[PDB]
Amino acid sequence: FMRFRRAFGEYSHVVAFNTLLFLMSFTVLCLTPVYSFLPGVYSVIYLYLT
Amino acid sequence: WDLTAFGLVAEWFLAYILFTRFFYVLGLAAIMQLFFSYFAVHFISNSWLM
Amino acid sequence: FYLTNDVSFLAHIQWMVMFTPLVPFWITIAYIICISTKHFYWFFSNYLKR
Amino acid sequence: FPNTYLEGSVRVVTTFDSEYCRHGTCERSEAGVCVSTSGRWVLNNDYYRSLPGVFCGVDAVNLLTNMFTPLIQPIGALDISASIVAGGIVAIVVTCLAYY
Repeated sequence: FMRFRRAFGEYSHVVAFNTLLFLMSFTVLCLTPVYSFLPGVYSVIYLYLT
Repeated sequence: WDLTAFGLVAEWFLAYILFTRFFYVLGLAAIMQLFFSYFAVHFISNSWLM
Repeated sequence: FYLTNDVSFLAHIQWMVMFTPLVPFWITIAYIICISTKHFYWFFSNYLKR
Repeated sequence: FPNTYLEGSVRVVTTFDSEYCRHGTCERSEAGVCVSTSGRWVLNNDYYRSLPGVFCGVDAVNLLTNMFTPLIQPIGALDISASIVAGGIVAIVVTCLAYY
């Protein structure tokens, strides 16, 4: 567990940032059944921000 | 067989045997919970505090 | 802003309890953003920045 | 049935003042223009201007102005879509203040 804790810090910078993106994607997926145009524009803005 | 209801009835009976000044506030909470669960919906609107 | 944190917390709690149900939403969101920027800066610096 | 300006996933309907009806039930609808983000049925009558994804207004400009009506509504009107509405104000406020 100590070795894993020491190793985790290298990828922590990506792991922390992944959470906000996952939350935004989940929110967009949840909002899909009402606004059935969101998955299109959201893909474009996602690629733009990438 | 199942006897959860009998156990709850026994608990309530033993609580009534050990009568104190604070049994009334618990009975009020129970009856309010029952009332809210029974009707609900009708008189809840706006007022996030409510 | 011109108050100690000890009374500032109570003032914020009282303002959020009392004035919330009769104020426009954008005022509340601006209040939340202005209160939480001081912690957003720290969080971004310590867990997201590069 | 009323005239339809567009058909498909996005539907735009303009109606007069008449009891428009089809196979099923009938209701009276006021004259105006209605637009919905889904292909569901839309009317200017009451109980129709409450459902999510349905927009309505007296005219084209009136509908566009009324599209922002929930934004001046007191907090406690949206449940799931509150996040995007909050973000759309937070981004504008933070930019317009912190830069300009």
